[PDB]
Amino acid sequence: EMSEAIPFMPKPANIDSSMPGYAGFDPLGFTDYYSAKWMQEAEIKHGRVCMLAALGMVFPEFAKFPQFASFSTNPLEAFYQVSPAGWGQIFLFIGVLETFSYEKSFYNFEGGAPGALGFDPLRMSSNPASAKQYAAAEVRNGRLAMIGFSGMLHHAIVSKQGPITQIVEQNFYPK
Amino acid sequence: GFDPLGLSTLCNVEWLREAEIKHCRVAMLAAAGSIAQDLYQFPGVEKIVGSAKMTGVHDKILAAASTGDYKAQAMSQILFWTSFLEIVTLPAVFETMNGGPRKPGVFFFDPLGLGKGDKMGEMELKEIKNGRLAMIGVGGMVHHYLLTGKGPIQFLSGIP
Amino acid sequence: DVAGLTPCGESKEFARRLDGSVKKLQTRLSKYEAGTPPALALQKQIDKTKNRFDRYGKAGLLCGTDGLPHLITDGRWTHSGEFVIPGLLFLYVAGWIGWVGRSYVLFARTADKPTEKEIIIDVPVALSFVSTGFIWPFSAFKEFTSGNLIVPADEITVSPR
Amino acid sequence: DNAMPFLERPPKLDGSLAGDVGFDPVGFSNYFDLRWLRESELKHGRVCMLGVTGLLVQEAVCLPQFSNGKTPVDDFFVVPAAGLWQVFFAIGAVEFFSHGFKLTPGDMFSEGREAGDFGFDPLGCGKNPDALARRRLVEVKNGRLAMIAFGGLLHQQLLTGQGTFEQLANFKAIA
Amino acid sequence: VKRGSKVRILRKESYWYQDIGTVATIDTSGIRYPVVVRFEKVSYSGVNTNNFSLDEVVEV
Ligand code: CLA
Ligand code: CLA
Ligand code: CLA
Ligand code: CLA
Ligand SMILES: CC1=C(C#C/C(C)=C/C=C/C(C)=C/C=C/C=C(C)/C=C/C=C(\C)C#CC2=C(C)C[C@@H](O)CC2(C)C)C(C)(C)C[C@H](O)C1
Ligand SMILES: CC1=C(C#C/C(C)=C/C=C/C(C)=C/C=C/C=C(C)/C=C/C=C(\C)C#CC2=C(C)C[C@@H](O)CC2(C)C)C(C)(C)C[C@H](O)C1
Ligand SMILES: CC1=C(C#C/C(C)=C/C=C/C(C)=C/C=C/C=C(C)/C=C/C=C(\C)C#CC2=C(C)C[C@@H](O)CC2(C)C)C(C)(C)C[C@H](O)C1
Ligand SMILES: CCCCCCCCCCCCO[C@@H]1O[C@H](CO)[C@@H](O[C@H]2O[C@H](CO)[C@@H](O)[C@H](O)[C@H]2O)[C@H](O)[C@H]1O
Repeated sequence: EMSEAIPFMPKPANIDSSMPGYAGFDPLGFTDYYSAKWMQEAEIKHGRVCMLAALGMVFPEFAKFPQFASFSTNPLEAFYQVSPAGWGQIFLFIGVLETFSYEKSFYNFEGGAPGALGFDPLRMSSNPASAKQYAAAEVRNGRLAMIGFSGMLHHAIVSKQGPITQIVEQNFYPK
Repeated sequence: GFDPLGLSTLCNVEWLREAEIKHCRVAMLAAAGSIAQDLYQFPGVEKIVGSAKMTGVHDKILAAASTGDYKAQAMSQILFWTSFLEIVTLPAVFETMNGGPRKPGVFFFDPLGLGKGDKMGEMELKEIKNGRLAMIGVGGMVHHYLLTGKGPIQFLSGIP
Repeated sequence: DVAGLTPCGESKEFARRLDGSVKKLQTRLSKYEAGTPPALALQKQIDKTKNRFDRYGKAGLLCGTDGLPHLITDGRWTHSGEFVIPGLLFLYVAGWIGWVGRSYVLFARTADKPTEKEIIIDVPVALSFVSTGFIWPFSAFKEFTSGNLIVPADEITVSPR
Repeated sequence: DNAMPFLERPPKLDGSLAGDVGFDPVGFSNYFDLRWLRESELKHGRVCMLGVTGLLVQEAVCLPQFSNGKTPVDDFFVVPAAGLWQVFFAIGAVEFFSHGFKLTPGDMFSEGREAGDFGFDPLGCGKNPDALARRRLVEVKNGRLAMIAFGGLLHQQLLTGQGTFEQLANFKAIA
Repeated sequence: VKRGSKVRILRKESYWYQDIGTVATIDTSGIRYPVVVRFEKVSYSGVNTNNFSLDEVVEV
């Protein structure tokens, strides 16, 4: 058996086609040492955080909330312009959301599917084909958003602006 | 059967049901109170409030209370008694969730026993529908005041 | 600048360090004739001293009140060439030496007399190992995750308590 | 016949679809679903038929509540932004309801849907079968023609800046 | 155990506690420590052999 992503290497033993974003890609064998299901929960949660984060790096280029209308469009400056009461409320809300994941992992670890936090209000994924397409699409858009946010962050460090402003002004290289 | 956004999957149905009935009753009081405030004015209030309408009365009485005025502590007193009532009826909403005998919204408050006399198979739905309207109507009333100084009767009477 | 320090290119005490260091050499040069080997040697030293001070002045080092260059090591990127980048170079060489020595010790265990391989080194095999060290981070991490770097606690001899 | 006689006929292009002249040189339908590709071809075609009608009409007609651009492509830039956003979401709502909320290649055809079909015949023009077959081929060819024609009209209107009919009545070569 | 087998020592006061030796012979008499085990490391005394009881020795 051989890896599909890397055709000359053997298949990583602890990943499987059942997992939505499977490509056979584990060259440094993290799953041979760590739990494959813990890695999947971590990958899915990192992906959701980076999906929101990539949208958040781009969105105040277009429009800002009226309260923060004076705040900067470079996100790394708007990070410090927010008051600590605001960041405390953000941290508390994320903490409330993370209680459900703290209860999912560490207590009923083996009951369910990775990333299944019981959040399906619009009742999608009922159709099996739709469920497959959405599972793989969530994984791939999460990975893409991870790469995209990492880029956009370091670009905001170099050019002291946001993504769109940087592109429009063609500030593509260190001045 | 109205729940298109599936928000009852995101919380306990019992907590949501009691919260809905409480919102409906409080809003019933707010909507009825605003219409009554225009129609009738309890004695003496015209010197403390002038001619301020629904939301303006809150800010103006609390402005007078922000000075040391004895005759302006209505807001603190209503806040106190509603807070006291919510503190002592607080274990009820946790008993319902724990599987308790009492249903959402029932405090067994039937002095006249009008609900107890006839079978109460409709008065429940009467309250729920009237209160759902009361919430939306309060919303209307407050934001229309926030645009035009008219109250219930003034805004309904003409058409700006 | 950082921590109340002064860039060495405009600190006046760095300038006095350079001037005193050159006067110390010139008074020794004043006792020799022009084409002699001691005169040539001292002039080479004067040029070397001037070159060192000039280079330090234009390098972004931060002199103190003493006028001696100071190193900032808190992690800021404007001063990464003073500890962070030399440190990355060190850890690469040190991890290379460790990975290569470990690979030879594991080879020597599978030998006819394992203790003869360590006082009389198999130089072709040991040079084969010294060449492999250039990709030690990947080789050592793959070694770790494949359960071949760390041995379990029950194959290790311990004291009674 | 074969559209490109020197090339071998593509293996998946049987004559069952209308408009089939055996023209797939690059190599699609050997990688993608022909059902999806045919749905994309009819969708592109109908949008471009409506687009060519819109370009010709907007050169003459203008609603009283809207300003008038220099060209029908400049008509986009004088209609209020909120109007464009309402049109975008109305088209999105139609796309959601017509496909039954299955829009991805993976799930769009899990209900045995027929490519290009949305059950739309109020006038009953497709009541007759043989007439329906002829109108299928007519549709695919008029859609292909409007695709090329829309490309031409839009780029010439951008270049000259003088419409379509006023351009023809005042033809001026590149100098 | 058997002769020529590899064993993990479980005597906590052994020099070779939790290391592997090889079984030399096994006595059949009423011996308290009938299993003879040889090791490749020498102890602090320079001995590389020792007697152990079955309970003290586990096969690997
Ligand atoms: C549900 C039915 C409905 C309703 C009530 C409206 C209401 C409105 N439309 Mg219409 N519209 C609809 C469906 C509807 N639209 C559909 C289905 C289409 C496409 C076929 C359009 C295409 C359309 C165009 C092309 C234009 C409008 C415009 C307008 C607004 C003008 C207000 C103004 O000038 O200052 C308001 C000024 C603002 C800056 C505030 C922004 C406008 C708010 C947000 C409108 C909200 C409408 C709401 C989201 C419903 C749309 C749902 C969506 C699926 C279409 C008005 C509120 C005009 C407009 O907005 O110009 C400004 C305009 O040019 N509409
Ligand atoms: C959310 C509800 C709400 C709020 C915050 C206010 C707040 C206010 N009102 Mg309005 N009001 C309300 C409801 C409300 N009212 C209702 C329901 C009515 C009767 C229809 C009125 C009639 C009213 C008048 C006529 C006047 C005010 C005035 C005022 C102000 C001074 C307080 C006062 O004298 O109230 C007086 C309010 C009452 C006497 C109504 C009490 C009704 C209670 C709650 C019914 C309870 C029935 C039931 C048996 C209890 C069940 C208990 C169970 C839960 C255990 C203050 C801003 C005065 C003011 O400054 O206006 C300019 C004024 O003149 N209000
Ligand atoms: C290449 C062989 C090698 C390897 C991989 C290690 C690895 C380690 N040693 Mg050991 N060590 C070695 C040789 C080696 N040592 C030798 C030869 C000596 C005798 C001087 C020691 C004496 C020693 C002590 C006293 C300590 C360690 C400690 C450690 C650990 C932390 C790193 C450190 O503190 O370095 C420290 C390194 C030294 C003190 C000496 C290293 C001497 C040279 C530079 C390395 C040997 C080169 C070797 C000849 C390679 C030839 C390769 C060729 C045949 C291909 C780590 C487990 C420490 C520990 O237990 O921490 C948890 C500790 O306290 N080591
Ligand atoms: C069918 C698609 C097509 C389209 C849309 C265009 C579009 C254009 N061509 Mg291109 N062209 C095409 C096919 C096409 N060409 C082909 C197949 C060739 C052969 C390789 C050329 C060779 C060509 C050259 C060499 C030039 C253009 C130029 C132009 C521009 C003319 C703009 C203008 O004002 O002219 C208005 C002009 C007319 C309406 C007159 C057209 C009549 C011509 C002169 C007759 C030529 C007949 C010819 C012998 C036919 C033999 C065919 C065979 C050799 C392939 C425009 C961008 C010109 C350009 O870019 O200038 C800036 C230019 O100099 N074209
Ligand atoms: C969960 C769920 C539902 C839901 C939901 C929600 C809220 C879903 C949210 C989904 C989101 C926000 C997805 C966003 C993904 C962003 C990506 C992939 C961006 C990548 C950026 C890139 C690649 C880049 C870049 C860049 C680089 C680095 C350099 C730059 O100079 C330029 C450039 C821009 C090119 C609902 C509510 C319907 C109910 C349902 O029952 C269950
Ligand atoms: C429970 C119980 C007891 C009790 C009790 C109590 C306190 C009973 C009270 C019941 C109440 C207070 C009912 C009030 C409902 C108000 C509604 C539905 C208004 C909707 C407004 C709308 C739609 C509007 C509007 C519009 C207008 C006109 C104005 C515009 O500017 C705005 C707008 C255009 C939006 C008793 C003592 C009987 C014993 C019994 O044993 C148990
Ligand atoms: C489906 C359905 C129905 C329907 C329907 C509908 C809406 C049908 C709509 C049909 C339409 C709008 C067809 C439009 C076709 C346009 C074409 C082929 C392009 C022509 C231009 C060319 C070639 C050109 C050009 C040019 C270029 C590029 C540049 C210029 O400088 C020069 C030049 C001008 C020469 C109904 C409701 C009837 C009922 C039915 O039961 C079901
Ligand atoms: C589309 C790219 C996809 C992946 C890109 C991610 C890049 C990964 C990190 C690479 C860092 C980019 O590399 C960085 O940019 C350019 C590339 O010459 C250099 O910038 C330099 O050359 C450019 C190009 O003319 C000059 O305009 C600029 O004034 C000069 O500083 C920087 O010195 C270098 O630090």
